Amino acid sequence: SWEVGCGAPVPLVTCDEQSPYRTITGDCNNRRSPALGAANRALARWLPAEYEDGLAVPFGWTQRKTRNGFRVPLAREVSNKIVGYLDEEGVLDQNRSLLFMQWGQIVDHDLDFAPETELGSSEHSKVQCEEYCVQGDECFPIMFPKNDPKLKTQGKCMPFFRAGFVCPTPPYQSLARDQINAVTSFLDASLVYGSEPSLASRLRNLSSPLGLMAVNQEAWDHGLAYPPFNNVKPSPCEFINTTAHVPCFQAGDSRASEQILLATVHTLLLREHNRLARELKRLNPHWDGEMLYQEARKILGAFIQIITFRDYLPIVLGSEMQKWIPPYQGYNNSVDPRISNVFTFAFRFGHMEVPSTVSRLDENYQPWGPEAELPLHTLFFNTWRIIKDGGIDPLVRGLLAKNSKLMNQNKMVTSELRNKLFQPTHKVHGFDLAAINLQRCRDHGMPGYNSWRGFCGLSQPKTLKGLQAVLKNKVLAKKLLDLYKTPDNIDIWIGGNAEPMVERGRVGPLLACLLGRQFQQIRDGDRFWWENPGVFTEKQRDSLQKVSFSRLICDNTHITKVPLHAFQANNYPHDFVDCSAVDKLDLSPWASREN
Ligand code: HEM
Ligand SMILES: *[C@@H]1O[C@H](CO)[C@@H](O[C@@H]2O[C@H](CO)[C@@H](O[C@@H]3O[C@H](CO)[C@@H](O)[C@H](O)[C@@H]3O)[C@H](O)[C@H]2NC(C)=O)[C@H](O)[C@H]1NC(C)=O
Ligand SMILES: *[C@@H]1O[C@H](CO)[C@@H](O[C@@H]2O[C@H](CO)[C@@H](O[C@H]3O[C@H](CO)[C@@H](O)[C@H](O)[C@@H]3O)[C@H](O)[C@H]2NC(C)=O)[C@H](O)[C@H]1NC(C)=O
Ligand SMILES: *[C@@H]1O[C@H](CO)[C@@H](O[C@@H]2O[C@H](CO)[C@@H](O[C@H]3O[C@H](CO)[C@@H](O)[C@H](O)[C@@H]3O)[C@H](O)[C@H]2NC(C)=O)[C@H](O)[C@H]1NC(C)=O
Ligand SMILES: *[C@@H]1O[C@H](CO)[C@@H](O[C@@H]2O[C@H](CO)[C@@H](O)[C@H](O)[C@H]2NC(C)=O)[C@H](O)[C@H]1NC(C)=O
Ligand SMILES: [Ca+2]
Repeated sequence: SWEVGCGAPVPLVTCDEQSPYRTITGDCNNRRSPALGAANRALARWLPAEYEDGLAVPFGWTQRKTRNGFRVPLAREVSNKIVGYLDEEGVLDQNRSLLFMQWGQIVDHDLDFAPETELGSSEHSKVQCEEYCVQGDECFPIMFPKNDPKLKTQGKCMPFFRAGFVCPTPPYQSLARDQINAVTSFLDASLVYGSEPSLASRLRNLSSPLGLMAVNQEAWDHGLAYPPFNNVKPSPCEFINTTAHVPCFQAGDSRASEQILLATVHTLLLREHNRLARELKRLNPHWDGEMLYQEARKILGAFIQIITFRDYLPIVLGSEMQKWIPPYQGYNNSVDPRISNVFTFAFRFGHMEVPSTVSRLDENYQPWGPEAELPLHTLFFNTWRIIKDGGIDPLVRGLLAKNSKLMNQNKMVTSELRNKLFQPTHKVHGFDLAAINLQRCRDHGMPGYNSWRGFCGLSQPKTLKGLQAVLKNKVLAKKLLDLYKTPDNIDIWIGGNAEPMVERGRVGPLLACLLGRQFQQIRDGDRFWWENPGVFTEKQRDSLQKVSFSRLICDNTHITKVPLHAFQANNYPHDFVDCSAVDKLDLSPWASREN
């Protein structure tokens, strides 16, 4: 191979070798090999990178060059022809709450993040992309095909920059380009506590010995907290409503303010940390703040794991769950916990569950106001609707009462995500998330749909007749191939999401596999998975078995009517009950006595 020890990590980090707490950066989880699963490292590769120069140039970069004898189809075209649909009627999920879509993006944000490239503190190359669509170094533009309404309106392309890579950041030239995972790989509530030591500190209230997370000093939501503002200008959140002046929130994960519902659950989490930290200083008055913070951060992680694996995953993989995530058997130090590259494209299945509108219900779960239901696009980096229009209570009820959008072969990604996405750097509400995933698949060097089919031991459709067989849909299989010319070339994201859904789950054969084994590895290769003997005392686990997101809401809001099973479609009021019916997380077990 090229080099066993490359990498520009958060230098200098030695293992406390017996401390009952995870490191903020993920180091020292695995004793034998320390950086396994730590942040700011190359995503893991399950199959060899497929680049045009076999080395780092994306398929679709030069245009005399082909992929298996054919030209790859323009990202935006695959979008226009396959992804979009017009009639939003009937795409809702009869059995999944918006929360279902919402949790997915939290976990995800906890497990991976491949940043973009800058190396420009005061650039014009940033501009050559934006204004000229000049494909060159770190700029890999998304051109618009013939007859795209976006030409008459936006220009010739949608600016797009390549993800960040390893050994350096500047040009570079050796072993197949690998992308960076800026966040730790373990399900450990990092979107909340940060991945860099530097940032993890700034988020804490080190002004008092209480292990509390720093909160907003400028605004309150009925006496309850909000995250603090990211007082860095220029801010996206500000730009969307000049008059309002309300900046983005600041959490352990930078994508925290991308959309209104996501900030909401970020708040509920920040809120739960401090509540835990307080319940613990009432119980263990002698604890210093560091033990508070840590102890709390430990419960929280346990929280995100139990919810994710007990309640979320089973309705995602369905009949395919046990085939991939068999019951726990203990820590396996020989398992690579690292998040793979393809995983970051397989978990995107979620983009197809985002409905076109966000609602705010009042206390009777009735429409809240004259502008209760809003277009999803007016909510990207919209923080001012939280702070200045109800707080998070109205939105938390939308999550529990409203449904998620169901993945459909003829209605894939809502046009609010595929025609009007707002990207923090740019100004217009005209990006296409469908095209973006597709250029990114290519940016990361993903091998085609068939290699993955194979990788997972599934039939490798080579023909129209075969593809048809796999998708149970003659028309999609035909549009697919008229564009790709061969099933070997279909991009993992679109090919993956096009399959029908396995039984009782929400994703098909190939994604069940991909998602299936990643989660199996991060659970089996985490020295701190809550069930692994040693991490939590027997008694402590017995209360942790009782957490529920519904409780998370009850203890951290003023919603008082909640469903018992928040991930499935519940109606109001038949399915809602009083918070008192919801079991609480008893922390007595954390009580520590001196003598
Ligand atoms: C309205 C809701 C959502 C919006 C507006 C949104 C937006 C975005 C955007 C703009 C990107 C950057 C893509 C790129 O540059 O390559 C992204 C990436 C991603 N999204 Fe979505 N997303 C949403 C929901 C979800 C959901 C529900 C899931 C999963 C269940 C999900 C999973 C992912 C993953 C895994 C990435 C790449 C993360 C990384 O490796 O950096 N997203 N999203
Ligand atoms: C930018 O953000 C500001 C929020 O700071 C938005 O201003 C708000 O606009 C509405 C009018 O459409 C004001 O509400 C009105 O008064 C009461 C509600 O308080 C209601 O009974 C009326 O029917 C009407 O809704 C609201 O008070 C006002 N906020 C202030 C003080 O400026 C503005 O609409 C946003 N504009 C953009 C650029 O999207
Ligand atoms: C809407 O989604 C609900 C969430 O999955 C689902 O509830 C599920 O109900 C079935 C009832 O059979 C449970 O499945 C298990 O049922 C028994 C256990 O008593 C077993 O013998 C079966 O083999 C099976 O494993 C699920 O546990 C339960 N889901 C959860 C996690 O609460 C509803 O059935 C769905 N409603 C519709 C409209 O189909
Ligand atoms: C860091 O932690 C500090 C202590 O936990 C916290 O100080 C306390 O902040 C709360 C809310 O800002 C204040 O509580 C209430 O004070 C009066 C009560 O008479 C109310 O009228 C106010 O509206 C407010 O809600 C406390 O006064 C304050 N306590 C102390 C010790 O001064 C800081 O706010 C925290 N800072 C950060 C960045 O999180
Ligand atoms: C830990 O998990 C690993 C990987 O899944 C298991 O290793 C297997 O070990 C057998 C020999 O005992 C080898 O033939 C394979 O290379 C491994 N299987 C695979 C597919 O990786 C191991 O069984 C687990 N360790 C323990 C003690 O539970
Ligand atoms: Ca993590």
